[PDB]
Amino acid sequence: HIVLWTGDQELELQRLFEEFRDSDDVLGHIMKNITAKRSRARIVDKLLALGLVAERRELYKK
Repeated sequence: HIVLWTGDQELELQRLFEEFRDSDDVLGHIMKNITAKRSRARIVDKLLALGLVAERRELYKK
């Protein structure tokens, strides 16, 4: 794996998150669509660090 994000990798993460956030497996759809190898837990932490979600439970809303 890698653990840092280039500017373009961050923008890609955001586009995929925006698309898949209402699915039942947002992280799975993100991971299927990025080329870099990354762990699920690190991607979750990056979504939090960017403020795309404010806390973990927002990744799976009712």
